[PDB]
Amino acid sequence: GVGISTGTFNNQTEFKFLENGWVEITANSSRLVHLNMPESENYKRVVVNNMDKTAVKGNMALDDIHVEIVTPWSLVDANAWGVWFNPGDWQLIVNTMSELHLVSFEQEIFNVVLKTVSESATQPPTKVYNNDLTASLMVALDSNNTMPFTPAAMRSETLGFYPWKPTIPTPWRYYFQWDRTLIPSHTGTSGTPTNVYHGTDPDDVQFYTIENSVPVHLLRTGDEFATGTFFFDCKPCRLTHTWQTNRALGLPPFLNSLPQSEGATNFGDIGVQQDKRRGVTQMGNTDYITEATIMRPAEVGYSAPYYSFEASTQGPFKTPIAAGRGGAQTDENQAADGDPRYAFGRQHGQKTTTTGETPERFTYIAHQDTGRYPEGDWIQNINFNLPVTNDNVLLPTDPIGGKTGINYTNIFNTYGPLTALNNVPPVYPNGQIWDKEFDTDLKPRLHINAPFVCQNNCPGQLFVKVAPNLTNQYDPDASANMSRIVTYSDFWWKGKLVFKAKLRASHTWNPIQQMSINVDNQFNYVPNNIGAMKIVYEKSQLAPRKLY
Amino acid sequence: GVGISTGTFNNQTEFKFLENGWVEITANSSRLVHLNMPESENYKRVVVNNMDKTAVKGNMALDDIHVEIVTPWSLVDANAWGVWFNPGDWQLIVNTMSELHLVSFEQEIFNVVLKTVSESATQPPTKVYNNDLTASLMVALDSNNTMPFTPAAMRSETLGFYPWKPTIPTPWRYYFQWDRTLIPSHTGTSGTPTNVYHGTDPDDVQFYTIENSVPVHLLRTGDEFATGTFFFDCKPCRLTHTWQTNRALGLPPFLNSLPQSEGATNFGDIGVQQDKRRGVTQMGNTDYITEATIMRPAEVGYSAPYYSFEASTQGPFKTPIAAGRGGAQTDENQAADGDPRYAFGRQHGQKTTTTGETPERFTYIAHQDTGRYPEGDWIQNINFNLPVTNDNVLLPTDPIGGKTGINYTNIFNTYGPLTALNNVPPVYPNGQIWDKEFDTDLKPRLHINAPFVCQNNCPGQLFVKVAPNLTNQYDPDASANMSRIVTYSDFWWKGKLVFKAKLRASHTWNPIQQMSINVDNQFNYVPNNIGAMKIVYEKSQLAPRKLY
Amino acid sequence: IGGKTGINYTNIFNTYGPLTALNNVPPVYPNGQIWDKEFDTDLKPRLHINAPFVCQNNCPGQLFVKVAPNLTNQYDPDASANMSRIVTYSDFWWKGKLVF
Amino acid sequence: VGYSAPYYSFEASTQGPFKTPIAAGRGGAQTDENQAADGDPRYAFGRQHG
Amino acid sequence: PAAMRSETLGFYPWKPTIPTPWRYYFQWDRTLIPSHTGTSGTPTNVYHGTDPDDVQFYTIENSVPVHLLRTGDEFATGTFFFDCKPCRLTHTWQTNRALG
Amino acid sequence: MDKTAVKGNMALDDIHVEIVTPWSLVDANAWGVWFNPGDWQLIVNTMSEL
Amino acid sequence: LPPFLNSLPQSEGATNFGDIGVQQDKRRGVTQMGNTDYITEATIMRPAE
Ligand SMILES: [Ca+2]
Ligand SMILES: [Ca+2]
Ligand SMILES: [Ca+2]
Ligand SMILES: [Ca+2]
Ligand SMILES: [Ca+2]
Repeated sequence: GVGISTGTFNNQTEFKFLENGWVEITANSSRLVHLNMPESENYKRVVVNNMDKTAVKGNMALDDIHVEIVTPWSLVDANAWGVWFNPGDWQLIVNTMSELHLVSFEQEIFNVVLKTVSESATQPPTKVYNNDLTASLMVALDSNNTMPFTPAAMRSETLGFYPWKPTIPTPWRYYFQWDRTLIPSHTGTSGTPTNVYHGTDPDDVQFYTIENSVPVHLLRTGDEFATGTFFFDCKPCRLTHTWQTNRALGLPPFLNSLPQSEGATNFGDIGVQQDKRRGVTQMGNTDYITEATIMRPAEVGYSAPYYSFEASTQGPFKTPIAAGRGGAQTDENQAADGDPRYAFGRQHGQKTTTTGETPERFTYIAHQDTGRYPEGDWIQNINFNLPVTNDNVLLPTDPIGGKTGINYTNIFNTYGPLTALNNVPPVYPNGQIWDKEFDTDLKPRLHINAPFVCQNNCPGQLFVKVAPNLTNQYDPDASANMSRIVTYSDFWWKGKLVFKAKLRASHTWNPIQQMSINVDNQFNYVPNNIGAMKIVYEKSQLAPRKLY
Repeated sequence: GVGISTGTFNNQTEFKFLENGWVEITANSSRLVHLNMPESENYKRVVVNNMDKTAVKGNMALDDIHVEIVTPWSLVDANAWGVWFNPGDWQLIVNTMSELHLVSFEQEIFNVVLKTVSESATQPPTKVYNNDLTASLMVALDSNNTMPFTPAAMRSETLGFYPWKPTIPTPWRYYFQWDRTLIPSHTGTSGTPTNVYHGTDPDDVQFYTIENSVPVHLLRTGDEFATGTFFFDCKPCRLTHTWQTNRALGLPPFLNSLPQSEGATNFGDIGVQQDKRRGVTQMGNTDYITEATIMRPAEVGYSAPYYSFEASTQGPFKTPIAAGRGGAQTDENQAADGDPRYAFGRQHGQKTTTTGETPERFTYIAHQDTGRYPEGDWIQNINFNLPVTNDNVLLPTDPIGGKTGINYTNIFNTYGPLTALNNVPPVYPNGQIWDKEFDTDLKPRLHINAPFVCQNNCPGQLFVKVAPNLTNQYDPDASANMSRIVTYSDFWWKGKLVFKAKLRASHTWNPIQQMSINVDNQFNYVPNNIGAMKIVYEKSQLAPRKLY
Repeated sequence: IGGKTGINYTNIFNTYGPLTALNNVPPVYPNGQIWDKEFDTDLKPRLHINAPFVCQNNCPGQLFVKVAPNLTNQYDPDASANMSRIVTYSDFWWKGKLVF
Repeated sequence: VGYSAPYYSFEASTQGPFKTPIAAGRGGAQTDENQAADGDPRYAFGRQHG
Repeated sequence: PAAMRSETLGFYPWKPTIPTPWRYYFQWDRTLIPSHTGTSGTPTNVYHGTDPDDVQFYTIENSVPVHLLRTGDEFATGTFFFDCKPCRLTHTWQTNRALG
Repeated sequence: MDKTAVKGNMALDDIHVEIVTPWSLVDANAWGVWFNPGDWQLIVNTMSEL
Repeated sequence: LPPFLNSLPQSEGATNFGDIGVQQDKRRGVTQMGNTDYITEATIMRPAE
């Protein structure tokens, strides 16, 4: 079966308009994947330890020590928006749809090829490449998710984003249990804190092998491998944002006095003394009904401690947060808090011809308003008694623990039974699409890395590896290290991801926000005179939705 | 039937998604119409003559003399985009659809009311208003289009554009035949040109009466009038523009030399001597194949004489043109040529609280590129022979007729059997929707005022009038002028216009142009502190389409 | 005209009108094109100057060909370089059938 | 039968000048070749096409 | 269409041929004011760039399904049936002067 | 522009922009690809329309 | 997915560690600290907590 193709290249997105404003989006994606034989045909338990860094007082957050099992397999990950949609498809979906549903997923591997490299080491000297017609490509599909879930989008290692650029898979590796202790300190700390890696707890040791837990297929040139169709189990993802705050929920106060002339300084007037008003409040001990005092249904968003690192049995880790935000976009300098930052390279959006090893990055700033402005928070004594007196207020300016740069807001947490919150928004093109749910008895209410989380069923990971091409001399009983003919493989990948979307409706008199090409961004969507390209990030929930 | 309503108020737009990316758009529009009794219950033949103006040499274009028949009826016109869609509906249609089809139209008149005004002329003195329960509102629907077609959008006189603002109909009047002669002149002209109104040609006289040619209904409070549904006869209207010029049609030249470094001055190079190239040309006498010389299929757009006034039996009139345009938008100062200019008032888009009698206006600048840049035109002798010599070129700089401000381009016309052209684009909210076809044997290939032209069938005009409320003293045999109780009427109007649209597809890698609200235009879509409003114009064909 | 010694009114002249009778373009052997695609404008040309046949609605689709990338053992998607690939070329036979 | 159009007329739009197209050319007693010009197509080709 | 630049398949059944590199036009604004030999100063000759509202970047991968053919493979287009008027192979010689 | 910079050379304008793709086109839309001189003579001499 | 080690040990040994081999502020991945370029094992983004 050498001279016969086993598949088709398809990278088209189809919209199929059903009934009742629901369309079916079929995203096809094909790619040529390049794969070299493993640097080692063995599994390894490698420890990483950068104590030299953290040894410097004040650097706890630069902790990198961990342990991982390095396997001789590669992972073919296509779980990122950029792998399926191009800028033009995203604009259509994001501008005209109101919500998204993830439906199916299926892959395929065809037109496999295995070449060999011979050192034509003559003068120059040289190199020769030849087909190894009887060689094999090993393929394993972990349908039962026996293996550790390792989504590549987290480290910018998924398949590439351009239909016409060959891509590659990533070396697979997973974490191995270890104990580590790191006591925090600051520049003025004395003596040496405590920074040790304790080793492994035998009761938490799990060494996984693909050979032992997954059936492997050997594909020769004439072979093809096709995953069946996987049908997802999820909630819909919204493509519209909310802008309401507790301050904009409900019936506003009745203005007994309205302006009578156009004018920036012509305001309306409630026209009633603040302690002589009517309405409901939750401050049982005052007569002041204010817009900051009046009672609202519940609470949109919450407060959490910031740049808080917690520690458990294997080192410090940052305390997660859902969303960030602020008022008049002090943007960028605005950033920080809980706005995701993505760093990527030449294959996932960075300008293709860019030299150097510095990645490209961006901080995604969502349209939703469900965050907090710490500088505006404050706490005061129940007696109320305005104007508040210094000993009766704790402002986000007063120090804590004596530290000049720490407030109570840094320690603060206002999550409770009244917290209303939104799931995470899609991030094009670098964001991950779906995630696997934690196998704990009590699960997170949402995942900070993907808008879709398969509870029960999640697609299995696909592993690939070039089978060993040994030379006439091979001795299993020797330390050496098997020597094998330099072999590599190229195969085509093809996936199909199906969504179900709901067409949007116009509910207000005014137009709304839409994604569009303009004089300014115009050149982020076309190649240059050298064929250089780049894929700029874009927002998903542009279009307000009322919350209450 | 006095205390019982005869209709419902509905001003909602519905999109009903059928099969195969085709949606059905139902636009409902309701309004409260106010109507006074006619200033005269008689038809009048009035002549307008402003010779004082045109008597001033050089003012021919300010000619206003005409003759019209002034009728005692009013017209209820709803043929303008603003009567059916609000900014939010337009953005949805314009951003997500690719073409429009006009399907039905139907109207209705309900909840009629007729009041009377009594001069409570006591001290202040005063006024009293009372219901005249037995009074009638006369309604006539000209289904067979017997009457002259007089679309109100041409003079900004259609129903209003805000669902919550009472509107009014316009006094109906039509043109009457007359002969007029006006000889052109300029500031330095001597003697007096010739500016006379000759009167009427008896063989062209047509005096129309609604009473004699249309059946009239008399509606009392308890009555309602409902037009059946009219189904249009038309072609589809496109919501995408073309950008290609003759210069961008076909296979571009093969570049034998491509850039090798990113850089504004790094150009490609055909790399072949101009008179040593291959391809086809229509200049049978040269060997130069240039991008301006190479042969193209036909010709996109044409040239016509500009600010050309022609004259026939009733005075001068401007020579019409389809579209205008230019390169790097020298915009506005760009304008002129054939870009429509709309002047309107408080009821159709002008800021509602604006004082004074000066209207609001705009020049619609289309996205399509099918116009000409006269400054770049030139004509040269067949011998060719470059560089062209002065006596062998006529530049749009060389004078004509000796006039320092006139070129050949002003006289120029290049319309022919190879002219490719586009129909006119929709103009929101002031543009007219449909038009009636000329009853000539050879019709225009398009109308410059509306994207839809019903050839065979066009909806009939609806006329309204308050029936005469006479006093105890009425004498038909006397010159006087009938005296009648001051009566007026208020009734609700309700229309339903149905379209059929085709959802758009994304055909390119790059995103495209979309209408959107931004920091700059944000306040054109919301009322102010006094309730002032305005309706800003918007473009319809934003989204390129390839022509060839 | 315009004072120019080498320009007439005929150079500016246009007599196209409602009475113009005209013929379509003639076939040119062997260099002439056979058919052409119609312009997607609302008002089309009465004829095309480059081909005697113009498919209004339906026109054959274009056929594109390309030699798929034959990479060497060294390929790095994340690098500026420019992929290096084994020098490959192709020869295939084409066969068409046009019926009149 | 036939019509008159401006000759060696170049018009301009948003992307540069282009020659005004014409349907057919011609003349009486074939002053042929020197006759040419007007609207008679000229074809330039190579070794593979003639 | 390649015939416009003399780039179609060859004309001899017994001579190997080749296809032409595909390329298409992209939108751009350019201004060139005409002049003649005696013109003074410098006319105006500038390339303004691209209008974002007319930008269309086409990729075959994204809009057309691609087939991969190995030696043992073949590709066959179905039959396309044209939509056109007939083409005449006879000329007219009459002028207004020879009508009637 | 070096060319058109020379007053009187407007018609030698070549400036344009094009997207260069990595694909090739197989075009057979020309009379010579289908008929040889002998076939053309037969069609042209004995037929009246095509 | 743990970080990709650009440098692996070559001898058995308690002090023979692997090495990410990339400057901390020149790495790729996702973080929730919108205002820094440091992608660390204590900084990198995890699904939840
Ligand atoms: Ca233990
Ligand atoms: Ca906001
Ligand atoms: Ca007469
Ligand atoms: Ca343009
Ligand atoms: Ca523009």
